[PDB]
Amino acid sequence: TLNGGITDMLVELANFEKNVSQAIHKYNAYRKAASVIAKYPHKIKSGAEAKKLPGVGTKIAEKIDEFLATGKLRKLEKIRQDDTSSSINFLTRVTGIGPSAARKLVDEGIKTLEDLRKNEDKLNHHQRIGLKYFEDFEKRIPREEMLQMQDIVLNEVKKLDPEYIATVCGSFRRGAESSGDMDVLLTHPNFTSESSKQPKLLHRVVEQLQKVRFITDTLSKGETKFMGVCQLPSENDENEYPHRRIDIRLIPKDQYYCGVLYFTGSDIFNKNMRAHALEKGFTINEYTIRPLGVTGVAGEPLPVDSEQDIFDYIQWRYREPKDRS
DNA sequence: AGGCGTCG
DNA sequence: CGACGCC
Ligand SMILES: Cc1cn([C@H]2C[C@H](O)[C@@H](COP(=O)(O)OP(=O)(O)CP(=O)(O)O)O2)c(=O)[nH]c1=O
Ligand SMILES: [Cr+3]
Repeated sequence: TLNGGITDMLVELANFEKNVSQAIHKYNAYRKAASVIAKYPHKIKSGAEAKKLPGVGTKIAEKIDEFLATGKLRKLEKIRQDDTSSSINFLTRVTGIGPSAARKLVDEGIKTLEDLRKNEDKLNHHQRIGLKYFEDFEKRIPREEMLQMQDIVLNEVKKLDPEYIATVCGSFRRGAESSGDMDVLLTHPNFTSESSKQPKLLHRVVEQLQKVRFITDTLSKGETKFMGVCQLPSENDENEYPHRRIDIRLIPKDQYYCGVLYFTGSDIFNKNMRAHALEKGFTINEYTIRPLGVTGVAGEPLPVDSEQDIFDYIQWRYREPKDRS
């Protein structure tokens, strides 16, 4: 990295403006600038040089100026010392606990994991499971464990019904050496635009994975989406593998491509691509890609027979899953 | 960007 | 329903 310290600084300032202050704009800004700066070809030597960059104005230039001057930033240093801040920020690491919740738990004297482990009566189910697996939900999933996971999901999926098409998208499809959470797309001939929404098509799969005791817990659970916890079998006389996070989405059969596009790419990549959609008078959704009208309102979706087709609609160059970050 | 599912 | 927290 060339300006690592300034990007690192601005991002730390970003989390703080979200998790602690909940000033979305002051978080988006430190975010926008951090990227505009990671791109910048030369080493930044001053605040004004950097202010010429779009996405960085006077309050960010000032902090850059102080960071170059002194090898640090006071505001960052104080923030790191403030107990209520490091507390609030840390509770966010628990899945289920976001900005507001972390704040109340801190406001009420709950700050640590153990404190939380002594006050489960305040957490909801999701926050509780998160608290239950705070250490395991941290560890990254190697590329091989994801394969073994995919093996169990894929196998059992057909065992129930052969007409099921499962695709472990997310970071895995992109070719990552490790993964945060196993994202699996699912589709079936009974689910279509013309259908009337089948809640059993996903439930059937979950109960089957639960029966085999792969999916242990259940965070979210609905018709299309399922957020939960899964786990690989403990081969006799070996330490059981960590409990991972697993999302399962049920995309209509005739809208599959919108599904894999969305579920694969990248959060940021989707942000950029979907933004470019409106740029071309289109609206990319994970079910359909319908063009924005001659004034705003989007009409009927444009048929798609490949991710490729989607990239073509927005006059954009196709990005093979691996270059979506 | 854009949406699903939960809590009260 | 709106806010949340998440993907
Ligand atoms: C986090 C996030 C994700 N996605 C999309 C792109 C993601 O690949 C997919 C689900 O995200 P997730 O499985 O949490 O991340 P991953 O990209 O699969 C990276 P990791 O392996 O850390 O989960 O939906 C979004 O559209 N918006 C978001 O805010
Ligand atoms: Cr993932």
